[PDB]
Amino acid sequence: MVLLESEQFLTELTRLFQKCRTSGSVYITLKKYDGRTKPIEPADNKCLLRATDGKKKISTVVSSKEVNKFQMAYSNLLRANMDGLKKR
Amino acid sequence: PQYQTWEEFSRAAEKLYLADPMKARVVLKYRHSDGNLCVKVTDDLVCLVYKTDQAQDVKKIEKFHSQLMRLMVAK
Repeated sequence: MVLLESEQFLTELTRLFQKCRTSGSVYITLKKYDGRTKPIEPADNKCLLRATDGKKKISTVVSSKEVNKFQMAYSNLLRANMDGLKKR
Repeated sequence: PQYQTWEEFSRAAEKLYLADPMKARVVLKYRHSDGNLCVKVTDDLVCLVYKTDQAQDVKKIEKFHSQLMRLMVAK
């Protein structure tokens, strides 16, 4: 798939959230990433996040050296783009 | 099955991930048109799902996702 870095991944996730506003759903999947590139070397410090809407899909890999920078930005992006609920 | 309490859902989900870090996966679904949020954690053996229509759940889901990422990256 379209594998991008965190900087472009967040921007494209923003576009997905905006495009799935009036019609469409946003699918976000998080899973521990081993690092394999060939069918069954195995790394234990990677995580994989895939964002799709049915038509366009993007994927990203976050490691230890970038977890600290990516966590806050991802949480802020979710807070900004996941509005539209009841406030009780 | 499905849960009603976010605290119990997260408590079960973290234990499910700790049971098998590789088999476990997490999916987040957001429906702006219907104003609904869904969080699922499954390892193809036991699945836990939680649906919400409250704005208070966004920060909790963010914290849960951040902690999951940190735990996954940590050995």
